[PDB]
Amino acid sequence: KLVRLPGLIDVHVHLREDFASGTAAALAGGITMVCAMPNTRPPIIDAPALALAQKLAEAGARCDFALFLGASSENAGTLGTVAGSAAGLKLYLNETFSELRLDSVVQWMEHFETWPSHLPIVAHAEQQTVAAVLMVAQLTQRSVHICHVARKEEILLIKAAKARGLPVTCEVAPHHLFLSHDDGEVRPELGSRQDVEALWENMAVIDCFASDHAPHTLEEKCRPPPGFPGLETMLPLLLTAVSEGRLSLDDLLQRLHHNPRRIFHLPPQEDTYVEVDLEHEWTIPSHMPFSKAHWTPFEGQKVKGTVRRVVLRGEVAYIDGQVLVPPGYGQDVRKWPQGAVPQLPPSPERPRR
Amino acid sequence: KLVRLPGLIDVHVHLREDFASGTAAALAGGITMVCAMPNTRPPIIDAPALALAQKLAEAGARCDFALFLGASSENAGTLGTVAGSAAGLKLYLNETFSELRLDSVVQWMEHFETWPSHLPIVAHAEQQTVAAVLMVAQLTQRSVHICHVARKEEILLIKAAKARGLPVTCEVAPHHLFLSHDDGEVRPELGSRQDVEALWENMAVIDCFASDHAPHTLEEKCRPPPGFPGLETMLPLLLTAVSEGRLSLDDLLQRLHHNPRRIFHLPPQEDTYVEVDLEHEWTIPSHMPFSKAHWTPFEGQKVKGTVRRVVLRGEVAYIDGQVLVPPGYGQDVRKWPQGAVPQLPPSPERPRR
Repeated sequence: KLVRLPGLIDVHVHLREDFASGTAAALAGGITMVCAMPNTRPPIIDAPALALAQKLAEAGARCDFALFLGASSENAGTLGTVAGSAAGLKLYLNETFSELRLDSVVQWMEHFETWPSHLPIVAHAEQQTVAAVLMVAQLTQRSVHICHVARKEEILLIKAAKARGLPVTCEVAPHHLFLSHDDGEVRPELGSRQDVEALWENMAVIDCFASDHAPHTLEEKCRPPPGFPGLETMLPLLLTAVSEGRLSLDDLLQRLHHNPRRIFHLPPQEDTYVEVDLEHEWTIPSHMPFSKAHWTPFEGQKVKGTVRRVVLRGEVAYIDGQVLVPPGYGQDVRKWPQGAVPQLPPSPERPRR
Repeated sequence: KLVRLPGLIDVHVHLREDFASGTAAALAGGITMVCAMPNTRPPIIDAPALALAQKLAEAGARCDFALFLGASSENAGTLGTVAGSAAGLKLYLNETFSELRLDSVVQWMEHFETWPSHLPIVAHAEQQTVAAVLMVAQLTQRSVHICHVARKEEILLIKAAKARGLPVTCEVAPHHLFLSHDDGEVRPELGSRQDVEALWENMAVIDCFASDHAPHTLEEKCRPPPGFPGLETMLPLLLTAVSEGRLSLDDLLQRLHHNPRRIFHLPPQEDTYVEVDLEHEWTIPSHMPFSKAHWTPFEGQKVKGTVRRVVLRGEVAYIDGQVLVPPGYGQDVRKWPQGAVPQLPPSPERPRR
């Protein structure tokens, strides 16, 4: 007997893997909407790059999407006209490509001050950098979302900030819940067993799950790029945990549906749902069927939970190992009227002619 | 004609150079009270180490002093009984000796939560670490003093925090005001010309000057220890700047007398003053007369300003190239009744017998 879930949302996906293959992997993982990161080549750090990327996504995407803009050392104060068309703004505050490297905390402040106040900001921030960006958010009187929290240190800092009523949310990736040192390159590095246990213990503090799908081939992992492929394995791993009583189905759906929607102001998808079989036990293979990454760090893990069918806006998009919607079926949700972020009137009545 | 100054205070001095030679250098630099750092060998990170260091200082010091305790990964919550006898608590948040290394921002939080709330905390914090420790201070609802601010990035962050009414103070060392890249190992690294200019432009943001006197020999600088010797050169450099109109005499005395007193609750020194000659032009030699460091990064700089006489508690302590008070003349100011930090009653009326 199948369980019907709403269309799940992954707010942290890297596609350079193209839009068509990445979104195929998404659908096979029971994900119907993705937010794609700006650290492409070239990176999405200005209006022309965003415009091109949006059209490429519209033509190649099989599920729905929004595209992030990336903060650079040169673009603060220049993105205001296109900001509302993006998922949000992403700051890369630790190791990154020179194009996205910020030289100084004053540059972080400039972004927080110039980016429209009603639109999302995500920060890749590890260890003390979480504390640093939280300070910038407070100084500029706005919210921030922290991605791939991986350490006890980080989740406890975020917990302390929430206890003081600060507007911070966060996400955790499956490899930081289901892999550790014992078990391999990724940023944030895999944590210790104590880090993993801390993340589970503090599940109440975690607002979202997101894959941080980063589809490098082994030839490229083995000057190592950070990241693991994860779109096809995320939901099966989490369903296994649900079936073991580690979290509830509702806990899962808050973190892969409701909280992504409300933090990023992502719209509902009409006639969209995912059917899963909670009974089927299987072993994760050396590589999953869809991602061009062609490897997975979860190889060998036993899981219970499989995506059987995905319906997206009234069409069968995925069934039992086959994706049935073509490249281009997917749409930019920021272009839907219900996908615009609500805003106070910034900041004709009497036509002359 | 001489100018009489009050007894100047250097709140950032490393003595392993012993107490007698370091305090001789202090007096020759017109400094009558020093706060000595805990990064000795062994470090001052527990009650027995503090007790021994206090007696060694009492026996060797030629000027008055207070000793910092150092935060470790093991001593949070253990220092409460001796905390009030120290200058304050110092956290080393960037590169340091393993003994003083803190593994996680949660350890910083633990120190901020456990150290008595009415007593000083100083943090060595560079670049984003300044933002991180400021966040910890806000989360724990208390003040923090940041040492050796060296970069435009850092002083502007502190300026922004002050504009939001946050309880933060800071200090700047002379090498960060009078040397730059152009001109050599030290932490914080020497800044660019733009960093130096930013510090001068934002003098209003700087609460204290302090030497960060770190008396390594060249044999040890040339696994490089961070720091420069600076006790004997600090005041002459700053007097030169005063004579050039870069800051006023009052600006200088706020930063080397009044603000050190009020941030660290250091007591007045009775019958104590420093006489300086503002007319004498001289060139800083390859090494100053007193410090065992036996070198100086300011070699070759022309200065105008010389310490002629220092009187400490009614005795002539220094005159024209000779220190006249013996090792042991100096006292622990935290033992003076006026040197205790005021505190609400924590936290006999009816004798039984």
